[PDB]
Amino acid sequence: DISTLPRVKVDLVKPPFVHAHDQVAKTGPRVVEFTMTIEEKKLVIDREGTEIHAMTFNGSVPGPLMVVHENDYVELRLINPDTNTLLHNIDFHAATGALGGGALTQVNPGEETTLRFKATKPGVFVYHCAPEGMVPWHVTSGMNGAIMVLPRDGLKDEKGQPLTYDKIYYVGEQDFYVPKDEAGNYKKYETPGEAYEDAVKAMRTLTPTHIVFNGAVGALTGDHALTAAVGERVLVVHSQANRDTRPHLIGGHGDYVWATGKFRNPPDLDQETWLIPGGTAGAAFYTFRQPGVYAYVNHNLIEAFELGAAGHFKVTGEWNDDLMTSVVKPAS
Amino acid sequence: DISTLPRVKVDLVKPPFVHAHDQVAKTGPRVVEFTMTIEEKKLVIDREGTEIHAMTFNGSVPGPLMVVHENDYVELRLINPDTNTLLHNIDFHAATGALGGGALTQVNPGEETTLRFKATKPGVFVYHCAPEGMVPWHVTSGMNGAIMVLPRDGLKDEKGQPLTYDKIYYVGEQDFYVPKDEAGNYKKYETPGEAYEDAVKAMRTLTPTHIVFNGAVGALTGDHALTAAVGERVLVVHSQANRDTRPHLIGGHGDYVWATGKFRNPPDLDQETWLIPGGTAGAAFYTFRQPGVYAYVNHNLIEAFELGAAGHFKVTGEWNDDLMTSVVKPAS
Amino acid sequence: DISTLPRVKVDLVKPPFVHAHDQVAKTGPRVVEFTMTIEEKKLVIDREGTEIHAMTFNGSVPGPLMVVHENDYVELRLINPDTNTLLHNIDFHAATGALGGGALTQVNPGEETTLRFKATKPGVFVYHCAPEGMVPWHVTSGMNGAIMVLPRDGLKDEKGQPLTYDKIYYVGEQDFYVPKDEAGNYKKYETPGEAYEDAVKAMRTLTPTHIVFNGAVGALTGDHALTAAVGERVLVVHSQANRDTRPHLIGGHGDYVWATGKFRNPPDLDQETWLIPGGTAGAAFYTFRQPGVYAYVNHNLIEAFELGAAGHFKVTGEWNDDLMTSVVKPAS
Ligand SMILES: O=N[O-]
Ligand SMILES: O=N[O-]
Ligand SMILES: O=N[O-]
Ligand SMILES: O=N[O-]
Ligand SMILES: O=N[O-]
Ligand SMILES: O=N[O-]
Ligand SMILES: O=N[O-]
Ligand SMILES: O=N[O-]
Ligand SMILES: O=N[O-]
Ligand SMILES: O=N[O-]
Ligand SMILES: O=N[O-]
Ligand SMILES: O=N[O-]
Ligand SMILES: O=N[O-]
Ligand SMILES: O=N[O-]
Ligand SMILES: O=N[O-]
Ligand SMILES: O=N[O-]
Ligand SMILES: O=N[O-]
Ligand SMILES: O=N[O-]
Ligand SMILES: [Cu+2]
Ligand SMILES: [Cu+2]
Ligand SMILES: [Cu+2]
Ligand SMILES: [Cu+2]
Ligand SMILES: [Cu+2]
Ligand SMILES: [Cu+2]
Repeated sequence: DISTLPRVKVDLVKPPFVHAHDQVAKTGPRVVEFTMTIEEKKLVIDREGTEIHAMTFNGSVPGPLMVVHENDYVELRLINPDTNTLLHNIDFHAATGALGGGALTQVNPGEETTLRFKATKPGVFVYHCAPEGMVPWHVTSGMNGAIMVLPRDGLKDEKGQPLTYDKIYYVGEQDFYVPKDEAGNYKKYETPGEAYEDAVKAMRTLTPTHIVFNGAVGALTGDHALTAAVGERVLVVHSQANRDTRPHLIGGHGDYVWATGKFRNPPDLDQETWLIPGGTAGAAFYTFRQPGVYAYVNHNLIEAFELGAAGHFKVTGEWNDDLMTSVVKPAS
Repeated sequence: DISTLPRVKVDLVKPPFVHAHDQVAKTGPRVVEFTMTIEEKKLVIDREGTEIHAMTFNGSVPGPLMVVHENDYVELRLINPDTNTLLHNIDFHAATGALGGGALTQVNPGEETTLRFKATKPGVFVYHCAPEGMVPWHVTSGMNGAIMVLPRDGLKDEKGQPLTYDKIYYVGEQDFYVPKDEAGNYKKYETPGEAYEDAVKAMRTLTPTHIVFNGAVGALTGDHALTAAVGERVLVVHSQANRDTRPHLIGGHGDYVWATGKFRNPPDLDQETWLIPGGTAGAAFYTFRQPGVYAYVNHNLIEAFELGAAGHFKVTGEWNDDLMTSVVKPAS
Repeated sequence: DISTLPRVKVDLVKPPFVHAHDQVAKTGPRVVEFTMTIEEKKLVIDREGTEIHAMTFNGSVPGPLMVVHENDYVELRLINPDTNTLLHNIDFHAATGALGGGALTQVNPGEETTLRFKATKPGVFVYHCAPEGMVPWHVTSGMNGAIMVLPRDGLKDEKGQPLTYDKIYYVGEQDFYVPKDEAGNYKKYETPGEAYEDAVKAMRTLTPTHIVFNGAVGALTGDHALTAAVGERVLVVHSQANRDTRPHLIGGHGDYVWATGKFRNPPDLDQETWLIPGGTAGAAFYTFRQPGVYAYVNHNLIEAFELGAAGHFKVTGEWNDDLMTSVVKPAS
């Protein structure tokens, strides 16, 4: 009887940060209550000032990471305020039935709904909007995020021993398809209905104009670089709701990687790069061994360095000359 | 001595259905006899009426699924009737030697041939036509299918326990490259020789115009939706002879997935989405837990919903409100 | 104390050949000394005579395969002669810290540097140039190779039993983005600075003009086909520094495949085709069972047969009619 279970309300945080949770479950199964408010908003996505009409869960691209344990119930109140213009819904890849919830969550502006589902499978999973007939438009306008369903006893390595992260980050990677005129400049539009056919045309090229982390070129750099210290264990959850990606930590590795995100499987060890298929979340665990700047990229390096799919870590601590050193510095 | 082995003749069926077979082998090794007749034919591939000249095994895109057991011999009579115009052959990825059989099976119109090979490795595998100098044209004109080589003791899970499917379906996914003029409309052609250079040009864009299941937009929908019942165990074999895909069951999972199709490996568990590389067949096993409509898609959602890579399941049975429920239906 | 370790100097060879080494380490950990000299040079990459300005390690595309054992130190002297025009560096995906070495190895023309790193993880790994702000241009101009870090006790199968190769080859796969004018012909350029914006434009299409093995269409064919004999065990290391590939041996298999290249993981068995993500090296082990010609391809068959990603093996020995035979040769 679900009404006999504890309820716990989660207050979500903006990516790449993750709401507080416990890796090993400290209670029995719970109904974990989340609320998200859909926001259609203008977003500047590149250094040139390109502005799109984004479609967001909770004001961010990606939407926030939700965290529960296996066999918890996820109860989401989804709000579509009347200041939005479009119908929206939500599909959880973690859920079973009704198109992941999408068939049960269609909300016009001015409406809300509450969905509950049992998180029966452990892993990281995509969630995304999926309105019938408009699915890729919403997804590729930023309307996607992820949920992590932890095993009740936390993560385990390939031998069944615990893996405990000290920090966790959520990198959502977004492919945008900003319509281009025949000279190659972006078009912007006066209403969503006026934009729809050229959005479809742009999407049908299968060639993103932008591929970004955390909603914009450079979002995970500078004052918003990811951080760690030498010796810290970091889990990086990475999602891509629509298109393949190949994450890579420049100067590091994925020590343990669930490339397709499902924790009942043993992780892949010692990865340089891994393939997260479109429509999937993956997770990589790494223990930092060197300080300095790292780049975290999609290792299609055109996608990374020309289209935007690159962020930074700033890592503090002691340099290990045994692992790496300049024997003779660059010189004539 | 192969002549001392039983022979069994298989009568193939049209995808997505699969000819009758036994998961666990009920006999010793056999020579399993198949016949396929090549058919070049016009096919309408989309709702707009776009018509291509398809190149088929047995009249369908994809060609039919062949099913044998490990260490059976596959003996294929391949017929190229004189009503066709082109040379064709067949390459089995399941086979060893002679370019998978392609070097031994070149048939002009009016010819036939019989190839035998030993199915030494268990898995699902692509087969496709591959005429020297014309390989991607034939493949991307629909001339590909798959073969399943079951272990003699049937499928097993990651722990070595049996997995027994109640139903099996074969989804062949086809990328087409219909030539476009500079305004973007399709060109159609008066002979295959007149079409060849612009087919090559279209292919070299690496951008399909259409990506379809079972040969056309919407083929696996409506009266031709896939079906199941709650509690049934379903294996979905999925092939892509030329280009990566990322299957996903909307509202479900791959409970056990051989993403690259080879049954000696343990399956991946609990997948949301999986990557089947171009040139591969994969297989996913799922036990349905909820009734209703599901979409089965390539989770590049542009490829699915704009280019055609989407089908449906219609599932009968009882709804489980513990797994999912609408707590508060959409309302103001 | 690293100065107490043996030093061994390796003399590299041109791909697809691999410098001599021992699978099982015959000594304790060593400092393995390599020297590479950067060469910017014109290269003809296709049958039409298309000429690019390649950026190479040691004069080849790909750069040579380096081979060490786990817990050896790699000490690379990297030389940028004053006959080159650009700044270069090197990033080893095998290494930890300083962007894989790139932050420590920036050499102007007329400079050299020596980097040392500890090869702490076994596998095959990409290395590539990565000058800040110019990364994909250098990589997609050919400035990438691979390093193999063998386990000290050599390779093992999924059950922990030895796998010993008789031959090894290194196939580097290169995506080139030769700029095209609006009629589709290649542009060539008078200086690298004059080429840079249109290189970026070409790259941003995400559509290679050429995808080649060993630096050119047809490089691994004819007198330069790969060779083997029936019964020989062959390891094929395959890298792609920038873009996904899907290798396939036509007429064979990957008997044991590390698709993402990391030897602590059990290999995948019996693969037809496997996905090597951009930014990764993979390795496939096969024992030849039939003589004749094989094609080794990227199984996007457009990429293989139209864009260049195809090579050949020529295999000597006895034909096995039990594995495959023509029962009835093509005839009316
Ligand atoms: O609790 N069974 O999903
Ligand atoms: O933080 N416990 O390993
Ligand atoms: O928004 N960070 O640069
Ligand atoms: O190419 N990735 O969907
Ligand atoms: O080494 N990362 O491009
Ligand atoms: O989902 N396996 O990483
Ligand atoms: O029966 N040996 O392939
Ligand atoms: O249908 N036997 O599990
Ligand atoms: O052909 N089924 O819609
Ligand atoms: O992008 N798949 O071949
Ligand atoms: O949840 N499938 O788009
Ligand atoms: O082929 N392994 O799924
Ligand atoms: O030797 N420790 O990397
Ligand atoms: O060559 N030893 O298996
Ligand atoms: O360079 N071999 O054809
Ligand atoms: O599509 N591969 O980067
Ligand atoms: O069978 N290889 O195209
Ligand atoms: O890296 N595992 O092949
Ligand atoms: Cu929406
Ligand atoms: Cu989805
Ligand atoms: Cu054909
Ligand atoms: Cu093939
Ligand atoms: Cu360089
Ligand atoms: Cu790199």
